[PDB]
Amino acid sequence: DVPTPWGIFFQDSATPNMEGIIELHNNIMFYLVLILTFVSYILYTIIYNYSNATIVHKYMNHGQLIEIVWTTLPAVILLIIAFPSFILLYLCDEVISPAMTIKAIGLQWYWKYEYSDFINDDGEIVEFESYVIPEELLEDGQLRLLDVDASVVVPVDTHIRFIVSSADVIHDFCVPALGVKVDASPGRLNQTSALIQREGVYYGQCSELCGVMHSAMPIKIEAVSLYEFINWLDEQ
Amino acid sequence: EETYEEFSQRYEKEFDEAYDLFEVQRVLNNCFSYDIVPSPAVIGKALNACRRVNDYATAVRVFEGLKHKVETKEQYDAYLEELKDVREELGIDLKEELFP
Amino acid sequence: TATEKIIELQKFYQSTNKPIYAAHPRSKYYLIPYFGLLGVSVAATLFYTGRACFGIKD
Amino acid sequence: DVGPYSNLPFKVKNRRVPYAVPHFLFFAIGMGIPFFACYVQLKRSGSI
Amino acid sequence: QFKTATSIAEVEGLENLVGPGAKTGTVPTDLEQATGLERYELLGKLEGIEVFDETPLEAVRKGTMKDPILIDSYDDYRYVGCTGVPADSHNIEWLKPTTEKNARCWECGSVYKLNFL
Amino acid sequence: MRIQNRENLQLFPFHLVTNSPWPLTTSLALMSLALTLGLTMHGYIGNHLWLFLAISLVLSSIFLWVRDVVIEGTYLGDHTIAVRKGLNIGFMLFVLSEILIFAALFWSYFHSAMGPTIEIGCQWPPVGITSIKPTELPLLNTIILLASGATVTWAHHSILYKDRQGTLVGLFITTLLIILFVGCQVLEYTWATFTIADSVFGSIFYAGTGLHFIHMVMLIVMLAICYARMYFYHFTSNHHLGLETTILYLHVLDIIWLFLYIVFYWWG
Amino acid sequence: NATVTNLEKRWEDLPETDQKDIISQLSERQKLPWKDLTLSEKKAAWYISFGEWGPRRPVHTKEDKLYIFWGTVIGIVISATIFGAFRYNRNVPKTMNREWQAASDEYLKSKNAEPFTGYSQIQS
Amino acid sequence: MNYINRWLFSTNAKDIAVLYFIFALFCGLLGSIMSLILRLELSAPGNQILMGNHQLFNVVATAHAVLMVFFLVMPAAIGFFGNYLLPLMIGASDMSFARLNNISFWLLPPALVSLLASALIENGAGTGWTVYPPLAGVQSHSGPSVDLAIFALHLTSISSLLGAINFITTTLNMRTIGMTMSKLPLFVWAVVFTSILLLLSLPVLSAGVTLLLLDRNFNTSFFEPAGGGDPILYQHLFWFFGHPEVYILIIPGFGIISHIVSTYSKKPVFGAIGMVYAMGSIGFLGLLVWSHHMYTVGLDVDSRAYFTSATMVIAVPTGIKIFSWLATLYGGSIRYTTPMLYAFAFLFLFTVGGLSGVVLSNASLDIAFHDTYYVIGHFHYVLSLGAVFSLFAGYYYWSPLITGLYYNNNLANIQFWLLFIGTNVTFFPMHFLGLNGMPRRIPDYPDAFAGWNAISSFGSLISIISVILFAYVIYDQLVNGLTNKQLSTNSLFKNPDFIESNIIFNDNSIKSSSIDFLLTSPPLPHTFNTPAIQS
Amino acid sequence: SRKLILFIVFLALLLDNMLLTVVVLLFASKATVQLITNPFIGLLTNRIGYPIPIFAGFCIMFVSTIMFAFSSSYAFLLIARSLQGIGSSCSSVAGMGMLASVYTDDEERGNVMGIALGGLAMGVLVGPPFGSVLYEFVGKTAPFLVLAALVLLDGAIQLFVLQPESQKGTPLTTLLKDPYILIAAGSICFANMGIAMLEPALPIWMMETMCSRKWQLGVAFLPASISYLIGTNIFGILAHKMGRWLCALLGMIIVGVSILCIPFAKNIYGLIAPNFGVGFAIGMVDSSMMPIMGYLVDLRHVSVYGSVYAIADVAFCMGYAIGPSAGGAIAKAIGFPWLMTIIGIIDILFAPLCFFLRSPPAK
Amino acid sequence: SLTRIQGSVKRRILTDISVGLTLGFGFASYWWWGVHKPTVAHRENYYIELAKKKKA
Ligand code: HEA
Ligand SMILES: NCCc1c[nH]cn1
Ligand code: CUA
Ligand SMILES: [Cu+2]
Ligand SMILES: [Zn+2]
Repeated sequence: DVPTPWGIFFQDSATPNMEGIIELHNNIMFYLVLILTFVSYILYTIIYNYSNATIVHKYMNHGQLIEIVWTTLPAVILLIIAFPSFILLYLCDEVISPAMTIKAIGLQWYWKYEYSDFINDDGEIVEFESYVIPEELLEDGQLRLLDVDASVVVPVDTHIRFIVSSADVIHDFCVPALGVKVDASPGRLNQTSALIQREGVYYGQCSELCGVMHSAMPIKIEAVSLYEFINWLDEQ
Repeated sequence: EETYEEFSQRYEKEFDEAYDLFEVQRVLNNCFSYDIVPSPAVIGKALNACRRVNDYATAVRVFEGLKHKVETKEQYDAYLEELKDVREELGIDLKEELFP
Repeated sequence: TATEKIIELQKFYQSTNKPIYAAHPRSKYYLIPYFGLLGVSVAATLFYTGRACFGIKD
Repeated sequence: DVGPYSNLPFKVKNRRVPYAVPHFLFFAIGMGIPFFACYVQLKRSGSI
Repeated sequence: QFKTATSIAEVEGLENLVGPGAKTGTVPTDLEQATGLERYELLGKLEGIEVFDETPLEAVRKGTMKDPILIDSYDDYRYVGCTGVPADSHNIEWLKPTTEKNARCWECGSVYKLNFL
Repeated sequence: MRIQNRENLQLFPFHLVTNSPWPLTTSLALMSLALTLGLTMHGYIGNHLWLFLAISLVLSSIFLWVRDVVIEGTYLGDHTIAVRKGLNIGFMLFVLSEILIFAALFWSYFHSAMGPTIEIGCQWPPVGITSIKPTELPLLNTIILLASGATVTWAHHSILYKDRQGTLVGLFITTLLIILFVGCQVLEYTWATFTIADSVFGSIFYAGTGLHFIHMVMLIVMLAICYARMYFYHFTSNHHLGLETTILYLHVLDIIWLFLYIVFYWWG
Repeated sequence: NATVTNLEKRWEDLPETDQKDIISQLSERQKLPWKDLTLSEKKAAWYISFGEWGPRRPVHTKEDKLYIFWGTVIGIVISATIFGAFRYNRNVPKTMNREWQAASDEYLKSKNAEPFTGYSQIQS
Repeated sequence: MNYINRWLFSTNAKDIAVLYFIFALFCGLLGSIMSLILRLELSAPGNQILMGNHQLFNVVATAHAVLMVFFLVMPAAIGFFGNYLLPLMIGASDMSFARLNNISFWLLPPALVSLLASALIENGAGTGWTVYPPLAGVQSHSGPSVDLAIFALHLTSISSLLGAINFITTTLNMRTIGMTMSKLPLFVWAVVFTSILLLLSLPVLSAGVTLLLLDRNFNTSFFEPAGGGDPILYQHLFWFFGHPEVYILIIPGFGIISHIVSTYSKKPVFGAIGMVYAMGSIGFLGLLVWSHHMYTVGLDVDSRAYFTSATMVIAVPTGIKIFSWLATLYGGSIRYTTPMLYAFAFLFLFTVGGLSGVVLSNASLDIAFHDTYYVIGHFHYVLSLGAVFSLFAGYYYWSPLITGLYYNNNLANIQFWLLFIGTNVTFFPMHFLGLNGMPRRIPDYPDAFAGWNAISSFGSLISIISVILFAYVIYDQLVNGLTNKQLSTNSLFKNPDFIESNIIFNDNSIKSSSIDFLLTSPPLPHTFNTPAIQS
Repeated sequence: SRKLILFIVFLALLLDNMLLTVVVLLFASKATVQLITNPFIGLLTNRIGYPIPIFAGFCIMFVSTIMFAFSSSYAFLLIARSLQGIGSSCSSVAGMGMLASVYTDDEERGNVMGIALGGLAMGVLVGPPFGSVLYEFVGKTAPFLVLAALVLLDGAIQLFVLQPESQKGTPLTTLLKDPYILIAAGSICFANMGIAMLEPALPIWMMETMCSRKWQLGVAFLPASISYLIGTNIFGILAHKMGRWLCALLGMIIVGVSILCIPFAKNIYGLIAPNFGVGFAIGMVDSSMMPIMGYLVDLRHVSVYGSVYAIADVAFCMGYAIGPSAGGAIAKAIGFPWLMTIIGIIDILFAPLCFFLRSPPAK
Repeated sequence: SLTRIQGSVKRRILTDISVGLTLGFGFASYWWWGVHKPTVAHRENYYIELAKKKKA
């Protein structure tokens, strides 16, 4: 979804993977807030009680039971955090039956999309190019540095598998709401998967540096119904 | 590892062998830096040690440390009712009676 | 004398009154060319690194 | 001559030009150098 | 540059440590070629005299003002570090005794004095 | 410290070096080398007689450091039993850093050896690139290095038993057994059929056996400066810190060569 | 009496050659049995050794915290004034206007976007 | 001629540290003005100062990173505090190899010239701090710009290696009569531990940059995927240096804080042996984790698991140091002098900066925070508020002992408060911008991210005024600094105890646990004639 | 999963190696008892199974470390030094056998075997003590147990939280008669002999020759561990292309030459290189000989990996069982240089026997 | 009696470690039952209503 003006927290999710990511982050924040509160409280006690005091306890310097209790407690926190992280890492992926393939080639300062299916006997394969609409040519109501002239169209409730490469330099395919972020190196093919649960318009931007115009390279994904997808694919 | 009955003997022995004011203040300063408040017997030796070295400010500043070491005010007023004949023979006056 | 001048140059580098790199009567031949060519090399890398900022090529 | 103004490369007392000029110039050059580069590269590519 | 020494009793400076010369056709030894602070050590280890001491300070007896521990120093001051009479009880406290005042070690109480050599 | 006159000599066994001008001059030579090489590769210079001045000045500055390092140890006489140990620790910590520039190059060969890219047909040394046969001149080099390893221990055991003729011959033979290695490895770059730019195999094979060449010219220089300083009676029977360093450098390079011959010349 | 009386307002002004004479006169006056010391001597003895002079003064006095606070305020009011000058003189793109940020809202409403917390492109 | 034999042809270790400091000030002012240039263009949407040039913006970022990672923090923390204090604290006259120290200094000023000349002789070098291979080629940056910037990373590497060798060789065989390797102060341990990582990390970076240069100029085809190479190799060969590097900047800081916590809180450090073991463990577990900078390149599913586990384990040792510092401050008396304020501001802000790091080590969560302003907000709390605060504390702590002139307390406090407010206002909203989806390295941004960008551009103008006040503080220190020791009792190194009378305190004033604060007001050129003695 | 067996073997070898070097006749009491335990475990895995002896033998190290920590009497220390042989034998044999069982491809087996055997000479380095004199030694080994648990959770969650046959044969008596098995056993045994004799007698000769200092004694022998690590890791992947017999032969030659060259050195700087050579050659021999044993048993026998690796572990343990006392007895009787010369020529003369393992006959 | 005080710092430590943890758990039991759970509930109720329209 689109960024909000005074944002404080994540964008809205449209895929199970981003929901798992949000749940994991909100799980870790628990222990992080606990530790920060403990440290701040001890600093407050030190400032409020022992500030410019007459008695100095210069003979408490060793400790033996207490030193085992700030080396075992933090370990348990790390294990508790690491359980759900490993479960999420191994569980979520394209276990069964991917349903579509879209090649997203990243050239210097624009994008190229190819649909690996819908092939005729002669190689009629549907493909197009996505550029950024300049500020001078914008119509009333369009977003600046995020609106394109050609946008990817996909159905709802269908697994989409993205194969990402590059032709000039190292790029990054990123749509925040969908939880998709892979690189595009010049000599390998990377792949991810996404499932969209609701209809709408989903915006994204590049991440890795590529040169002069790194800030004008948006990505726009629409999730139309199946009837509209069938009509659109029979027009291009 | 040290017990109360060994602390309150070792510091008596140390207080009975100071020979100058620097040593008296050294022994007092390393005594009020433990978890144990000094017993009334040790402070009885401290005042005689401050009398042998001939110092007045140290005999009054000792009583101003018990007020900060003791947890409550009843204990402070109980320390001042057993160390009363030592005070009224030497002549030591507390700070709140001088208004320095 | 013989090949053992080591017991004669050890009475010279002690009590010399000059720095140890210019005490023997041979350091001229080592130190004149080096210090001479250094001031040419360092003056040739500052004429081509200010001439390159202005866009001039050869 | 060991003393409080003996391990400094520069002179701070008994000086013809006051120390304020040398002190100010150092920070002025330091905070003005990274604008000359921007000016040069802006005037080498058309834009103002 | 002057007469050569034979033991460390006849060494009045760096002028007595040049040495004779080796002979043509032999690998010279260290009694025939050493000049500076290397021949002093060689002349000291041939007798049993160590020229560079490495012995820590005395940690056997305390120090009173009447009977202070005497540290030997070739200058007017020497930095002395105290760790206690058992020699590892007191923490480390550093003192600078001088030929006009004595160090006193605020925690244990040992006093130190200078023997000026 | 109660010897009679001990205040006339230094009271601690360490070196207080006199002021020298060489650190600044080496830095000024490196600045000129860096700027001139960074410019000459893209025009702006034209003539290539400036980079040679920069290199010659850098090497001359290093030699002039070593002069003052040798006049302070054999004539002035300030190298006690502490400073020699410090120098040994220093040389070890430099050799260790010099060994870890080779681990990176080995890791850049195993990261492409196992898993070669699609572009090159999946095969090491690829089609159209004939490797160097490991039963030819690249074995005489190994035999020469192993022989040189033994010819230098006969020189270090002849200066300890007080034999002069027997320490000059060993060093001469060792010096002539590192010149034949360089000659053999300069005729194996003229009888080759693959250049630096025809593969990733010609870019790492000429980048691990070319650093060895530069590292091994230094052996010839160090052995020449060890023969010339023994002809003139600079080394005693128990104070020789130049032979020990030049022997700890030969063994390390032999061990390194015994890894560039099993991972580069046999395995393919 | 004048030498010792009211030492709380004169110690820090006397030189260092009139301070070692008062101390060297109270060290031969404390050897006498106590209860023979006047009250002024008792006050002087306490002020000389344990008192709020010399190495026992406070790091921050009452008239220095005000100085720090009113220096920080004058250091935050200057940055605000310098940043204000760079805010009136800005390049305002055409998109950042209210009548343009209300048209984008209709588009984001037709294509249902941010069903959760909110969508709003209006920041004047 | 006596000038040339004491400040250009030098051997004394303590007369080079001042030259490090005077260089660090210049190289830290340059970067700060370049940072203000960045934050003035990311204020409101559009093209405000730099008219339309997206080049000259990435150049500013690269020149701002290099000037303060290699020319400010390292010289300040290894040259002015390492060279000057290690020999005095271990009891040695001078270093073992003085000429190497002189060359280690003098290789830097020739290295600043190359960097400044890589930003004027053409469009520039807009490759970022990490010069990734396929952008830093001959097709996107075509000129003498990247080449002259890779030669500024070789001279600095040579200087760092030559200093590290000297530090390791001096701490082993130049100690006093009775100082074994268990009684050294903590600062010397920190310098030794950082000097070992400098030896074990730099050669890999040197090899990587040299291979990049060869690929650029001699068509060698290491990182070109049209001849059988992969760019990812460079990333490996860089990040082996990347993670040790960020620890080299922080280990020397930690030790300094210990001394402060030991001085103004009159108590010894809680468990010194624990601190040395923790520093060793932090140093060793910083070499086995270098792939968390590269999670989205396409690594396997069995390598992410190892790298998430091996990164969180570092939290165990640093917690020990934090809790030991709290235990040191707990029981003792606290007086709020200028160094102790900076010490307090480091035990809280470093925690905030590091606790975010356990949110970014997870492999699952790195697909939402990578190449986003969250990472930026992360590392400013631990670099700008973790290293610079430690350097300021060290300066305010040791300046009177080195120079012999004192400084005004009120102006130092004002500067500290301004820096605190500015840095806590400029780096906090970056977390929000990162969470909402703002990528890194973009001059112009969508209209949505405007508001917070106007708040983070206001703190920088508060911090630069703090820098100017620092300049005036130094001016007031140098001129009329002798008469600024009677204004406040901040001058006193230790406050008298409860029973310690003033007259006895004036006779026995300095009570220390190191040789550092017992030397004369300006230290003598030759400090130790007869050896020091320890029990 | 596949990673779990690798991690278990690595941890077991690391723990055994780092418990062997606790600062604290007795030493040679651990190996010999372990030898007596070696064949028996090989029988149990044929019937009982792998993981049961793995756990019952992984817990014995924990009980032994408690025994070391608390007890101080001579008999108590003797008991503590015992029960390491049985536990170590069970753990190593079971782990290596199950690693061979899990990985069936030859190249994958070689790579995994090299990476796993890299643990030895790593425990000596990663943590030399374990529960040492000072409490802070549980402040350096503390960060590593956490990593071990965090890396074992990956093996656990992957196997029994996620996606979800017995044979008999290979009598030990029949297997002992096969010449190639004996060839492999001797190849391991002699290389073990060399380092076993070299390790204890070196410090005495160094004190006699140069008055070696305490720190120099430890620093001299350290590089052998790094050489072992590098050699094992490299050749576990590099040996398959060249044939394992060539790697074994070259390692034997290099170890013999390096051991011979030791007496000629008259300084520690000279001693640095030969130790590295010896470590590299031993890594050669181990990484080349361990995988080939399973290949031989697959080629000429039925697929059971108990008795064969029991024979291998007997070969390893015989080196430390006998040779320290033998080396000491030879020392002061014939001379240290003579001892190294004898071992070097013996190892070199053993070299030609490696030609037989190149192309073993079919079953 | 009232003239025998032995341990007071330890009780302070135990009171300052048993209150910096209860307070911390208080400020962490609000992030998981007032900031996270209602968001999940709202998200689910949105999806159990966008589907009923499609079913109808
Ligand atoms: C100089 C400061 C510094 C330091 C010291 C460190 C060290 C650490 N860094 Fe490093 N880091 C950087 C600055 C720094 N880093 C920079 C600049 C980068 C690269 C940026 C770029 O390339 O663009 C980088 C690399 C980097 C990344 C890569 C980000 C990415 O691109 O995906 C990450 C997170 O993944 C990270 C986090 C950490 C952590 C957790 C530590 C740990 O050392 C911190 C641990 C501290 C704490 C955890 C305090 C614990 C307090 C206690 C009370 C213990 C309680 C116990 C627990 C909480 C269990 N760092
Ligand atoms: N004896 C343990 C040292 C060693 C042997 N092999 C490798 N390292
Ligand atoms: Cu293109 Cu980024
Ligand atoms: Cu990192
Ligand atoms: Zn003491």
